[PDB]
Amino acid sequence: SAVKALFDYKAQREDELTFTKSAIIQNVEKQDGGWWRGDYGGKKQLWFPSNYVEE
Amino acid sequence: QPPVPPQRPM
Repeated sequence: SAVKALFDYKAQREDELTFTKSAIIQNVEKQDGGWWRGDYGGKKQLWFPSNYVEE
Repeated sequence: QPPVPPQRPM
């Protein structure tokens, strides 16, 4: 459900999260393809790279 | 040393 960022990530497209290292991303929906959806920073269920986070 | 995001297709 929640994950923690290992590195800063900056949204490159409208449908992506932006977060800083150590951030807690919530309500994570895992799927195939190396990107998951989650909640952070007022954005809901947007994409982020799964290799950016640990659980 | 940040990982490469798997590049997204159009």
